[PDB]
Amino acid sequence: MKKEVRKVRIALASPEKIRSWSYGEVEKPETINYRTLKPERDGLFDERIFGPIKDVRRYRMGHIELATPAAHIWFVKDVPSKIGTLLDLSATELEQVLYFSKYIVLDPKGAILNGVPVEKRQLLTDEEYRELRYGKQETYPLPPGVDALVKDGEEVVKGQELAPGVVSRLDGVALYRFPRRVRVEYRVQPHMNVVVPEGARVEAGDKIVAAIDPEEEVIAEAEGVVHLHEPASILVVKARVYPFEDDVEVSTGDRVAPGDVLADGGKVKSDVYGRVEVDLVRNVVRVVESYDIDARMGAEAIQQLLKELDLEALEKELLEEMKHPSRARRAKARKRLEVVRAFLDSGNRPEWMILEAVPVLPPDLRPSDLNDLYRRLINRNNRLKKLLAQGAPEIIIRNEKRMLQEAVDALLDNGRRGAPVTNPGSDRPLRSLTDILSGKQGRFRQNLLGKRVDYSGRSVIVVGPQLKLHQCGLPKRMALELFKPFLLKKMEEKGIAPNVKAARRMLERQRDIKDEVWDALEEVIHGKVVLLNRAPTLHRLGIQAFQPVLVEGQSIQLHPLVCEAFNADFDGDQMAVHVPLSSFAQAEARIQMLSAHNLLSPASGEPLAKPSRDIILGLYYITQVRKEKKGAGLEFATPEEALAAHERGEVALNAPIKVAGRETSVGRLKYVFANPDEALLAVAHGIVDLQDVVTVRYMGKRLETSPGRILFARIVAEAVEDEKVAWELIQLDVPQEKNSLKDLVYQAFLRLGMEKTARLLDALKYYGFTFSTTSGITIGIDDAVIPEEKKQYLEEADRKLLQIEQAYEMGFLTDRERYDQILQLWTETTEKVTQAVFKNFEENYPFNPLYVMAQSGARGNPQQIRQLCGLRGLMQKPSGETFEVPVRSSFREGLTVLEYFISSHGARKGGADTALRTADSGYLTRKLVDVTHEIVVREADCGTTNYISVPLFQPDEVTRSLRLRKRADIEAGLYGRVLAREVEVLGVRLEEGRYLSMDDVHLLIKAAEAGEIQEVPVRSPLTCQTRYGVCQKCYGYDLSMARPVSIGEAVGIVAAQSIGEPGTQLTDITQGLPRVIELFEARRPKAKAVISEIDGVVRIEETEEKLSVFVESEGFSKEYKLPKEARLLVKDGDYVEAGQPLTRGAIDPHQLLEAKGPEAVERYLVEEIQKVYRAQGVKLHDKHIEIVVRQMMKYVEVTDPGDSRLLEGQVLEKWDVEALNERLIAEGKTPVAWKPLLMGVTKSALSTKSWLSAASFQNTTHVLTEAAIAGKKDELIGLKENVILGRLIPAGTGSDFVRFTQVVDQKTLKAIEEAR
DNA sequence: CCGCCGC
RNA sequence: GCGGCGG
Ligand SMILES: [Mg+2]
Ligand SMILES: [Zn+2]
Repeated sequence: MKKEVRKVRIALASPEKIRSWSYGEVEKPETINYRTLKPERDGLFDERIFGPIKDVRRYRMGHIELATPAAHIWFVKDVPSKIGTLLDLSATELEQVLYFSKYIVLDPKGAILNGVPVEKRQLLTDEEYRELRYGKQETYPLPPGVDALVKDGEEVVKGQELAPGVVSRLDGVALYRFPRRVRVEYRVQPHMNVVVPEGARVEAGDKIVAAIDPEEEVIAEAEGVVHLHEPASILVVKARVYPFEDDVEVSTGDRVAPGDVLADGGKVKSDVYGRVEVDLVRNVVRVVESYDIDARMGAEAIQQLLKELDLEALEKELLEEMKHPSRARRAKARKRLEVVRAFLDSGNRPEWMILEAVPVLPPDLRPSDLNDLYRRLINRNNRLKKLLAQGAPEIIIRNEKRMLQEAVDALLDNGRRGAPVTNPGSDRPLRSLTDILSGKQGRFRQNLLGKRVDYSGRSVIVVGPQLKLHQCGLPKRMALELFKPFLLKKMEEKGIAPNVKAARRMLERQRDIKDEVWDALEEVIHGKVVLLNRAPTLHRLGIQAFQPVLVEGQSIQLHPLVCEAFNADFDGDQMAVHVPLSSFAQAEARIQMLSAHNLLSPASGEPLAKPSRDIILGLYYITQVRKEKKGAGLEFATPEEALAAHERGEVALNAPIKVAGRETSVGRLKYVFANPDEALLAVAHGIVDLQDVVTVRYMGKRLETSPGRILFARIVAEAVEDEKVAWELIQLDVPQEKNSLKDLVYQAFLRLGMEKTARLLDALKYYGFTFSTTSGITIGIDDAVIPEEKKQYLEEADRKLLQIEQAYEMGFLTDRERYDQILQLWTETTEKVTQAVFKNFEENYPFNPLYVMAQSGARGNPQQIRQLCGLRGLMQKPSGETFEVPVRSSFREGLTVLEYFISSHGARKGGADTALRTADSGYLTRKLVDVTHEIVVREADCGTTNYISVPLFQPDEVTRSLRLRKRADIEAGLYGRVLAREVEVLGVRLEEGRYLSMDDVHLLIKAAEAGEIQEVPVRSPLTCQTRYGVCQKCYGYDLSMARPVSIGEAVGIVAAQSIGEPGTQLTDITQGLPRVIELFEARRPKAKAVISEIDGVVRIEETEEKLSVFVESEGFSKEYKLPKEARLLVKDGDYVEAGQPLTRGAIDPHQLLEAKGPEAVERYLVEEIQKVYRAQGVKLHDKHIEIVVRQMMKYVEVTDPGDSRLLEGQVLEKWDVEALNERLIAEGKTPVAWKPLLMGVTKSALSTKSWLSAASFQNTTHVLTEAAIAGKKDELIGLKENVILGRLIPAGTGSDFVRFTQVVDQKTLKAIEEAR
């Protein structure tokens, strides 16, 4: 029935749906009422609209029905106005003009021009809209007793002086009201009225003007004409004049258009649209330029526009505009077409971009900030409803819509336009909905950045020698609290307590609880495990799971071998501990997370459970053999009187129990041990020391090895029961060094299994330690022995220094030469003394404490040893130039005053370096994670076989000469890989797909030595077909384990980690972290080296303030300008492939991508990256640098369209889907030509397809804005995005591959058949 | 990087 | 957010 949430979708909200999720409508602004905490009704906190205040309430919504529309600030103020782009109004300036309603908008038709044709959609000032839209008859009053220079309705021109002090502003028709005077070529009082029109012809019998007094009223005479001159005032009308001779039309006030009849039948017709004024004072019909029109205001004006905009229409319109016009206008349309598409495409239409119904967030979600703003809206939205039914005066209506539109923006996003402040008290912007979603600590960034855990604890860690990697020492007292609930129950299970509350009080104040509470706890923890965490959590091993074994005190006992995993020593470091609550959590915790199960490092296939100093120390001292004094003749190799004599000479004081006597030193002649045990007992009785050379009969051979060695054999053969397989993997021919053991571990892992190895580790751990204590090794000032030759070599070098001095005091050597030669003097002299001290220990004190420590993988480093016994000699000055004088002393002897001071400089520079390099906070582990945090393993052997050939030989360093890449590096590229195609090499058939093990990579190397293979066909992430993910055959052998990678493993992570941790130690040409940042980030490095874009041969032109390297061949040469200060190493003559270093130093990815191609950029990056870690000791598998780098080119540009336009940057694979189904399923081969794009790691992240993820880093506004328009459906895949859901991650156990697995019992299975 | 201690 | 220490 109910279904797992697999897809999430963001779409626009229909006002109908707003009512849909809605429960009641908040109708009033009453926050809190004192009388009863009980909510005051129908404001915000009412319970019907949201729900019951007592014991699903904070899950319902209410809506406020806005009077006149307002809009979403999110869709209007985002950089690219989603509405401004779509509608085509000024994208950023025009909107604001009418969004609040101050300015006007236009509709169906205007035929008249203010000066230009009618504006289909534009807006004009109210004065001008009123002037011609509704017409504009404009008056011009006149001073009393003043005559005019224009008649009744005489045509007037704009700017003319109607009188001395008055002038007109418009052309059209100038109306005159009254004749205070009239001229008559052959004065009218208030009650007088002119019967005669404009300059009308007159006759004698014709009354002109009349009034009340029939007596003395204007009476015509002999041919008079009319010229009226004294108008009280003149009102000008924006109208045309149409004189008529006979009749007229409908009436004065009606509307007319061009053509419509005015008078005299169909003779005098109108020419413009306008109102009618049938004036008979001039016997003419003026049609004022005033026809109706329509237009609305503010959020309302766009609401209309949006509703009519027929996407389809503009879609087609843009289609034409797009591919036909020059790049200047086509580009604008293109960006405009996507939006249009998005809407139509997804369906959910754009008209909703307007707010008419503001959805109210639930009452329990917000217990204050947002409420103050909600009240504002409510108020104005309400004050407005009232201001509409009471009386609607315009100026107020608008002024109100404004404020309203402002408020609606507040609750959504404050600041975009001014900032709202709670009245006097704090000039602080009230946190609006947007502010609550973005920012460093917002809500989208909340689900990811982290938080504190229940069932946690932390304490100081202490070493627990006896403890096995399996377990961990945890303080009972801590466990008590940690496992409190689990304990309570078990308490009732056992009579200790009657109920839970009782068990609790029982632990509330009581001091011990003795054995019984303890018996219970220790019982509850039985097989459960907890996790442990170390300070900076760098790699997956930063947290391991252990079985807790309760202990006394405060500290937490940790296993020694895991001390390497978590960078953790015992000088006070503290670790945190957690508890897996779910039986599922517990499972994974102890299965795939326990310590003993994660032996190998995800970084390199090398072990991480490597025995450390102490263990090694012990193990070595016990396997070493001794050599003494050869008093004489060592020939028993043949004489029998040599067995007897040399054996009695031994009984004497002449021949030692360990003499250089080829076949056998008397030491072997004397003691011959049958059974293996036989040997050790003799030891235990004092006959033989462990380190003595004796003879011993083993399974099938008479072996000449010491007790110690043999004992070691047993220990291992005991750790793992298969005794034969034991000696098959150990070498008792040399003392056990950190490496001989390293390799033993690794071998054991591959050979006997995981857990069995764990057993051996503990084994070694135990013995190593014991033997360590009894061996009797300690340091004493005399233990640091100074070589007798030191006094020699220093003297030899000293005199030698005088020669160099006398040589300059003569003038032979330059000031510089002097210096360089002296350094050389010491640089060699010091190295001389180095091997000397060691030579003295090797020959005279084989068992020197200081020495033995160093040799054995235990502790100490050759370079250090030298600072004790030999001498630390060259310490550099402040800047960098090393000192001229060396530090002649050793630490054994008193390091002198100055020598110390001088040495100081270096120690300080090193400290500074460790600072800024440490605090970088695994910055790279951060960015790496950002671009690989979505990579996971879900598959079925991806079918696409496009492989990467791993090179077995390295080019030039000394010059052109093919070499065999170092053992290390070759491993790095081939270990745990899967062969793309089969390859017969030295007699063996290495099938296809086979995952080449270490041995198999040794083979290939040994073969390259002979000369049978130069490259290697192998599967890799760099060429995986699975869009989002990588499959089994492509990733490879590496796992925490050694067998092939299990599908469902968070490789993205794992790779990011393995690359980040190391970054902590990477502090002309420039490198280190910066080279790593420069490399992951496609950039133009300091020392750029001009790559050759054309592949031909080379030729130069010497000197001349500039040199020039020219790649020329068929007909053209790509000119390369190499500054007079550049270092070029390709010479006048031979060939140069595309993207080959023409200059010396670093290279620029972009260029190299263009010239050579992608398969080269990738391989460049990978290797150029490794280059730094390699030189820093770090050994990480190429796999990981690959996974990352691949993502750096998962996007490509478009040059030949089919669906979307060609200026886009979209996911590479998403195009392999389009092209595949455009040629395959649906015909019409519209090839989608693209261009591979090398985006930077950071930008790859930035623009990562899923919106959820974007909402996290960049800007939450833009991200959601765009994802809004195109109803985006976030296909839930990737750790980040799915983290927010709070759902099980798509990786790990969440792996779609196994998240669904069923367990049954043959009893219930046949039982389902019983149901059938 | 995480943990604490204090205006 | 400022200062001090620890890994
Ligand atoms: Mg430490
Ligand atoms: Zn693949």
